Amino acid sequence: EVVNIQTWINKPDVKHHFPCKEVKESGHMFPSHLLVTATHMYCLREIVSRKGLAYIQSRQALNSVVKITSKKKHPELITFKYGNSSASGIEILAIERYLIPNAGDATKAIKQQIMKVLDALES
Repeated sequence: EVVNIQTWINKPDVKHHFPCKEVKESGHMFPSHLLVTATHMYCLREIVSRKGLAYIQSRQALNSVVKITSKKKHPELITFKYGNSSASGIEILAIERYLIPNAGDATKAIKQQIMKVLDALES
């Protein structure tokens, strides 16, 4: 269950890597790494007492992202909402918040990857 951060960053399936902190309602902010594949976003949380290692804190399907939000006052603090979508709307089942340096680049990349899940044009 413990993983090597560098090994995971270097995996061929990983399209994007964003160092960040995961923000909790408790003022806790955990050094972390977002890894985005063609189908999922992973959050690796650093183990401060074990150099180079992390736990897989979260794994979410990109097709299950239902909202990505931020405030103008704090552009780097991104909220991801995950859950179910249908004709009637969205059902939120999980919420994760991250403080991402250069969050603009991250959110652009993640949105691009989400669109590629939907898109099987010019097959």
